Amino acid sequence: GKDLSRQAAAVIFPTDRPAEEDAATRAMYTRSHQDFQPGEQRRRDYNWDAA
Amino acid sequence: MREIVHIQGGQCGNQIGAKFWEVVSDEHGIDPTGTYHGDSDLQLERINVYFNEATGGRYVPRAILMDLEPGTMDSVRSGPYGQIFRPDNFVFGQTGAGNNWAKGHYTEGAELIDSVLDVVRKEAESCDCLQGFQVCHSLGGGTGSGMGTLLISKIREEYPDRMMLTFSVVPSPKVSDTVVEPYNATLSVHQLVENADECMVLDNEALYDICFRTLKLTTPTFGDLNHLISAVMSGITCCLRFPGQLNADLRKLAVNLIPFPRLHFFMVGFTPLTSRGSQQYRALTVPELTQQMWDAKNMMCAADPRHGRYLTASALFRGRMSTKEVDEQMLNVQNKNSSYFVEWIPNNVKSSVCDIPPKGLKMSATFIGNSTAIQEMFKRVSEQFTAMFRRKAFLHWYTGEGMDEMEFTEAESNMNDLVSEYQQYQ
Amino acid sequence: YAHNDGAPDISQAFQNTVLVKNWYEDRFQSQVASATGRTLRELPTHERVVH
Amino acid sequence: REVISIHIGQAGIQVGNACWELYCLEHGIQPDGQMPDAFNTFFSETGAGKHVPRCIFLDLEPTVVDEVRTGTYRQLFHPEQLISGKEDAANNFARGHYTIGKEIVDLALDRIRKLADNCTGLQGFLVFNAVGGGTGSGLGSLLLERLSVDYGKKSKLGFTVYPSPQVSTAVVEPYNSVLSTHSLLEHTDVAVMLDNEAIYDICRRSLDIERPTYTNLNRLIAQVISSLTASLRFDGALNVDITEFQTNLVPYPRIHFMLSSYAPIISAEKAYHEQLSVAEITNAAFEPASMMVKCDPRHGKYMACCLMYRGDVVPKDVNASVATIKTKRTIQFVDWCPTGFKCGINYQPPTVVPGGDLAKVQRAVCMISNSTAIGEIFSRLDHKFDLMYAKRAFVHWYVGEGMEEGEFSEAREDLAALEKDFEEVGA
Amino acid sequence: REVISIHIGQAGIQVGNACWELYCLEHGIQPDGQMPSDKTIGGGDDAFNTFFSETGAGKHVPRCIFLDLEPTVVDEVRTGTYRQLFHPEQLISGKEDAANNFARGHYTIGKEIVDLALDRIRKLADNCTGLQGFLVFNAVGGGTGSGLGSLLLERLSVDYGKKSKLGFTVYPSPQVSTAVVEPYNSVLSTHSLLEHTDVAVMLDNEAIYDICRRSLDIERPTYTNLNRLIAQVISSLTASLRFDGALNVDITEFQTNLVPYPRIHFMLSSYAPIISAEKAYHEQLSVAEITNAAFEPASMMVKCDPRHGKYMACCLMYRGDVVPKDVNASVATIKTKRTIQFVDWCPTGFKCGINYQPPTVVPGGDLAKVQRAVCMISNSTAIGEIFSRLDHKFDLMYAKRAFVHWYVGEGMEEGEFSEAREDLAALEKDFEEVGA
Ligand SMILES: Nc1nc2c(ncn2[C@@H]2O[C@H](COP(=O)(O)OP(=O)(O)OP(=O)(O)O)[C@@H](O)[C@H]2O)c(=O)[nH]1
Ligand SMILES: Nc1nc2c(ncn2[C@@H]2O[C@H](COP(=O)(O)OP(=O)(O)OP(=O)(O)O)[C@@H](O)[C@H]2O)c(=O)[nH]1
Ligand SMILES: Nc1nc2c(ncn2[C@@H]2O[C@H](COP(=O)(O)OP(=O)(O)O)[C@@H](O)[C@H]2O)c(=O)[nH]1
Ligand SMILES: [Mg+2]
Ligand SMILES: [Mg+2]
Repeated sequence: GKDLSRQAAAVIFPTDRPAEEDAATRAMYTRSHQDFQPGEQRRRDYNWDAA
Repeated sequence: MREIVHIQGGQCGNQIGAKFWEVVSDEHGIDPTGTYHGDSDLQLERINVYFNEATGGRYVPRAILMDLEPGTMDSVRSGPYGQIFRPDNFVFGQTGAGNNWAKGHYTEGAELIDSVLDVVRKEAESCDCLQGFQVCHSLGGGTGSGMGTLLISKIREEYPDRMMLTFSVVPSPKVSDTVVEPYNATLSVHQLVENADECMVLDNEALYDICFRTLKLTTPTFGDLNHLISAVMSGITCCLRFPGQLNADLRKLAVNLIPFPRLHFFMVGFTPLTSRGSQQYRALTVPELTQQMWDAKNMMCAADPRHGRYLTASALFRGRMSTKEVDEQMLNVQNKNSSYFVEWIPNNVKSSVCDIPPKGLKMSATFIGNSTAIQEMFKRVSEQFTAMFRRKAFLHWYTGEGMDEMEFTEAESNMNDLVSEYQQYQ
Repeated sequence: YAHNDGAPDISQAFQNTVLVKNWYEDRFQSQVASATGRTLRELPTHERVVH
Repeated sequence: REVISIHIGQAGIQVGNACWELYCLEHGIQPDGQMPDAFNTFFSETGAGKHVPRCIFLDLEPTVVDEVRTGTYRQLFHPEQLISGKEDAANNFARGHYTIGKEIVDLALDRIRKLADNCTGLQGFLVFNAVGGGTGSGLGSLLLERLSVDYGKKSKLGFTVYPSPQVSTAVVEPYNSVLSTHSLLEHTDVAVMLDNEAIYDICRRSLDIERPTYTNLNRLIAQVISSLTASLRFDGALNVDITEFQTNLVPYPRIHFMLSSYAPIISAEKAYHEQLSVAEITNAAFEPASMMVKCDPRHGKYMACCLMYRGDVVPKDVNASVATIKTKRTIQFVDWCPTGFKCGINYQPPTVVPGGDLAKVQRAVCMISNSTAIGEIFSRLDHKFDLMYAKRAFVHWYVGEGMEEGEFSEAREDLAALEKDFEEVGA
Repeated sequence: REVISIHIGQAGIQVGNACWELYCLEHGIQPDGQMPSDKTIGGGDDAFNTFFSETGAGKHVPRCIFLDLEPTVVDEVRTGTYRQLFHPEQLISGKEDAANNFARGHYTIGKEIVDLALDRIRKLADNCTGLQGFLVFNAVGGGTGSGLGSLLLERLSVDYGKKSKLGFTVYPSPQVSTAVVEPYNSVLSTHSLLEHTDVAVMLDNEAIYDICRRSLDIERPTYTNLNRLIAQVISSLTASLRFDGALNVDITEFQTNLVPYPRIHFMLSSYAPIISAEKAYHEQLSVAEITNAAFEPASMMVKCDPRHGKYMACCLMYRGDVVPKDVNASVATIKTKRTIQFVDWCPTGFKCGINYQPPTVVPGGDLAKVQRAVCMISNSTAIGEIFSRLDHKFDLMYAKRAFVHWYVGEGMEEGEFSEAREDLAALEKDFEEVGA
C-alpha cells in the first residue's frame, strides 16, 4: 500500500501544492525582508503624478 | 503565328507534360475549365502559340499524349487541368513495352505510330506556320524512348524544315532505376544524334540534389521535379509568348549554340531556386541571378562543367531589367574564369530579354549551356554498355524481336565517336 | 564530381518540432500550411517550390 | 488488363485458398460475391452485383477441392472453376504426367480457353504448384507444356514450392523435383522458388510463432503475391507491370530462377515498438534471415534485383537506401552487370486479415533477386538424387507406370548442364 | 561606411541578442525586419546602412553572423522573437560543444567550422562596399569563444589583415568565476589576441555587477541586464558612424589615437550616467559631473584601479545635448586635477567626440532616457596588473600539471604552454617598460 501510494514523490515534488505566485504577499516580503524577484529594481513610493 | 506542337511520350513524358500544361495554363490565366480568367490583354495576343479556340473561349492545347499503359491516362485525367485536353489527342495503345527498346521501336510502334501520325498531321496542318516540335520523354523506359525516337525520326523525315526540341531524362548510376537502362539509352542517343536538332539533357540525380541543397524540401516527390522541369521549358519558350527588348526564337538559339551539327547536347539551369525559408535573405538583382546561374550546383545534369570547357552558352532573361548590367555581367563572368571557355570562339554567351516574368515572380533567367563536359556522362554510360555487351547479358529479349547485334555495335561506335570529338574540342 | 558531394545519413526522422536536422525549413513550410488551412502534403507544386 | 491464376495440386489450391481470401479483403468483396474498376483484373463483374474470380483450382483428389466447395467461399467461386479428379496421383511423376493427365488436362485447357475468352487485356498466367508431389509435378508440367503450345508468348509467372534440404515430408521428392525441373526449365518464362524450411525459420525468428502450421505459410506467401501484383491493381507513383520480370531479371534464356524476400515480417507488438522506415527495411530485405529460400547469397553473386514498395514511399529514400546497398561490400554483384536494381512503387498499404499475425504496416518491401546460390541449390539436390539413382531405387513405380530409364538419365545430365551454366556465368 | 559584427561563443551571441534588440529599437525597426508600415523611412536611409543591408523592399538583414558549436542557444535564437530578422543561413551552428577546452575548440572542431564561417564572411564582405572593419564578440574563458575565436581571428588576419578588428572580449574576474580551467583558456587566447587583433577592449563581469548593485539599484542582476548596458556601450561607440554629430570620429581613429605601440592595445571602457528613473529625477545632469563620473572606478567596466596606474590616452564620446564649450571646460578641469596622473609620454592625452542623438533604452525600464551621456575608452597600466594577476593563478595550476591531460589528449603539447607563459611575461615587461 505504501510504495503504491508513493509518498516520496509527493514530498519531493509537491505537485498538489500551488506554485509560487504569492501575488500580493510578495510585495510585503519585499518591503519587510528586502527580498525582490531577480530582475527588478528597488521601487520607492514616489508620487510621480505630483511632478 | 509561330506554332509549337507539344509531344509527350512514356510515363515520364506524360506526367511532366501534365505539369507543363498546368503552368502554361497558369501563365495565360486560363481556368481548369477552359476559359480565360486573367487580367491584362497582353496574355491574349500569344495564346495561339499553345492553344486553339474551340467554342466560347474554349482554348484547348495543341498536345499529343502517347503511351502504352492506361495508368498514365488516369493520372492525366485525375488532376486538375486534366479535363482540358482533347479526348482525340489521348492516343494510347494497350499492350505495353516495359523497358524494351525493341518492343518500343519495332512492334508497338508498328501499329501505334500510324495513328499518332494521323493525329499529329491533323494537328500540324490545323495551324499555319510552325516554329517546330517540342517533345518531352524518357530514355530508360520503352514506350517513351522507342516510340518517341521512332516518331521523332518519322516526323523529321516528313517535315525536315521545322525546328525540334527534345527534353530527355538520362539515367545515372547513383539514381539507377532500371536494369537495361544502358541498352535503351545508347540506342536512343544514337537515334538522337542523327535525327534530333538539339537535346536538353536532364537527370534525376541533379534534380534530387537541387531539391535537397537549394530548396531544402524533406520529401521531394515527383510533382516538384516535374514542376522544375516545367519551369525550364516555360522559360525556354518565353520569347515567342511575350514581347521584350531583344527577342530570341528557338532557331535563334539553335544557331547561336550549335557550332557543329553533332555538337547539340546542352546542360540546363534555372534560376531562382531558393528555399522559401531564405526567400527574404536574397534580393532580386542581375548579379544575384548570375552567381546562381553559372554555379555548378545549379546545372540540371550530373556533369561537372568545371571538369571541361563551355563551348557556347545562352541566357534567357524574363522581367524588366537593365541591359547594361546584363551584358557587363556576362562579360565579367566570361573574363574571370577564362580557362573554362573555349579560345577559338570569342563571345560564347548569347543573351535575350523578354519583359514578362512568370506568375508570382519578378525577374527570372534560364540557362542553356553547350559544354564539352557532357562526354563524361556518355562515357559514364558507355563503360556500362561495354560491360554488358562483352558477354551479351539481357541480349535475347532484344535480338529475338527483330533487332540484330549490329545495331549495338554501331550505337557503340557512334557514341564513342561523339565522346571522342567532344574530347578533341576540349 | 559536383553533384555527389555527400553521404546519405543513417538517422531517423522526427517531426518538425524536435530540432534535429531540417526542422527550420520544415517549420516554415508547416507554418504557411497552417496559415492557408490545408495540410503540408496537399499543396500545389508551385506553392511549394517557387517564389 | 487482367491476369488469370492457376493452382495445381494439394499445395496449389491451399495457397489459393489463402490468396483469394486476401484479394477479397483488399477489394472489399463480401464472401458471398457482391460489394457492399481496380478489381477488374481479378473479379469479373457478372450480371449485376456479383464478382466471380479468374481462377482455376485443380487436383486429382476431390477431398481438398470439395473442402473448398463447402468452406466459407461457396458462393464466391464458379462451380466448375474448381476442377477435381477422381483418384490421386500419389507422389508419382509418371502417374501425374501420363496416366491421369491425359484425361484431366484436356478439360482444363478447354476451360481456361473460355476463361481467356471472357478476359480482354490478359497480361498472362501465374501458376501455383509444388514439385514434391505428383499432381503438381506431373500434370502441372503437362499443363505448362500445352500452355506453351497454345499461347507461348504470354508470360508464365511460376511460384513453385521446392523441397527443403533438411526438412522433408516425402521420399521420392528428389525424383519428382528433378523430372519437373527438366520441364520447368524450358516452359516457365520465370520462376520463383519457395522452400518451407526458410519460411519456418522466418515465422520462428521474426514473427515468433513457435509452432506454425501451413496456413501461416500460405498467408504470408499470399502477402508476397499481392505485393507484386499491386502494380497492376492500383495506381502508384512508379508502377511496373508483369512483363518487367521478363526483361529486367532474366539475362539468359535458361537462367530464370529468383530468390524472393519480404519485409517487414513483424507481429502486432513489435509494430508499435519499431519506427518503420525505408532504410532499415531495404536493409533487412537482404540478410538471409528474410529470404524465402534456404540458401546463402554470401556464397553467390547477384545478377539482378527488383524491389516492390507499397504505401507511403517517396522515391527519395528508396534511392538513398539502394545507394547505401551498392556502396556496401558485404554483398557483391557480378561485374558484368553494373546497374543491378529495378524499383517499383504503389500507393496502397498492405492490408491485414482478422486473426492474422501480421500487423498494419505503413510500408512494405518485396524483393525478388537472381543469384548463383540457386546453382548451389540444384547441386545439393542433384547429389542426393544420384544417391538414390545409383541403386535404382523406387524406379519400378515409374517404369511400371509407363516411363523408362531415359528420362532419368536426360534429366540428370540436364541438371548437370544447368550446373555448368551457373558456374560459368557466375565467374 | 559599413561594419560587420561576428559573435563567437555562448557569451558573444547573448550580448548580440541584446545588441541587435537595441539597434532595431534605435532605428525603429520591428522584430520582423520590415519597417513600421505607418511611418515612411524616406529614400536616403543612410544611417541604417552601416549595420543593416537593405534587400528588396522594406526588409533589413544585419551584417552579422552568430556562430557557436553547441546548438542549444543558437536555436533558441532561431525560435525566439527574432525568428524573422535573421533567416537560417547566417546563424552557423556546430554539432557538439568545445567544452571549455581551447585545444578542442581550436583544432578538433575548428578545422571544419572555420572554413564555412570564412566563405560566409567573404560573401558578407562582398555584399559590403565600404567596409570599415570587423568587430568580434567573445569571452576568452570558454572553449568556443577562446579556441575557434582565435582561429577565426588568425584566418581573418591572413585574409584581409589591414582592416581594423575591434575585439570586445569578456575577461574572467579575479574572484568571481564560473569555470575552472579558464586561466588556461585565457592565457592561450591572449597568445594570439596579442598579435592578431588591432584594438581590443576589456569587459569584466564583477565590475558590472557592482554597477547594477550600486547605481541601478538592482539588487540581483541577471545576464540580461549585463548584456543590456553592454549593448548601450557598443551603441554609444558606433553612434558616430550611424548618426551625424558636431564632431565625428570613425573606427580608424582608435587605431591611430589610442594605440601608441603595436602590441600595447588593451582599452578600459566606462559609461555614464548609468542611472535609474528615481536617481535621475533627483540629480541635475550636466557634462562636468559625468566627465568626472567617467573616471571614478565606481563606473568602470573592468574591476581594476586606475589610481595605481597612469593613463596613456583617453577617448570620450558624447551623445545627446552636448556643446563643445563645456566639455572643453570639463577636460580642462580634469587635466588640472592631480588626483589622476598621466604619462610623461603624451601631453595631449584626450580625444573628444560629440553626437547629437541621445541614448535610447528599452522602453520597459531599468534606465531613464537622459539628455546626454558619455562613453570613455582609455588606456593605462592597470590592465598590465590584470594580466599579471591571471598569469600567477595560471602558473599555480601549471606547476602541478593539472588538467594538462585533456589538452595533450586532444593533440597539443607543453610547448605552447611554456611559450605562452613567457609571452605573457614579455607583455608584463613591456607594460612596466612603457609605464616608466
Ligand atoms: N508451404 C506449403 N506447402 C504445402 C502446402 N500444401 C502442401 N504443401 C507441400 O506440398 C508438398 C508435396 O505435395 P502435396 O501438396 O503434399 O501433394 P501433391 O503435390 O498434390 O501430390 P499428390 O499427393 O500426388 O496429390 C509437401 O512437401 C508439402 O510441404 C501448403 O499449404 N503450404
Ligand atoms: N557578460 C556576459 N558574460 C557571459 C554570459 N554568458 C556567459 N558569459 C561568460 O562566459 C564565460 C564562459 O564562456 P561561455 O561563453 O559561457 O562558454 P563558451 O565561451 O561558448 O565556451 P563553451 O561553453 O565551451 O562553448 C563565463 O565565465 C561567463 O562569465 C552572458 O550572458 N553575459
Ligand atoms: N522527373 C521525373 N522522372 C520520372 C517521372 N516518372 C518517371 N520518371 C523517370 O522515368 C524513368 C523510367 O521511365 P519509364 O516510366 O519506364 O518510361 P516508359 O516506360 O517508356 O514510359 C525512371 O528513371 C524515372 O526516374 C516523373 O514524374 N518525374
Ligand atoms: Mg497432393
Ligand atoms: Mg560555450
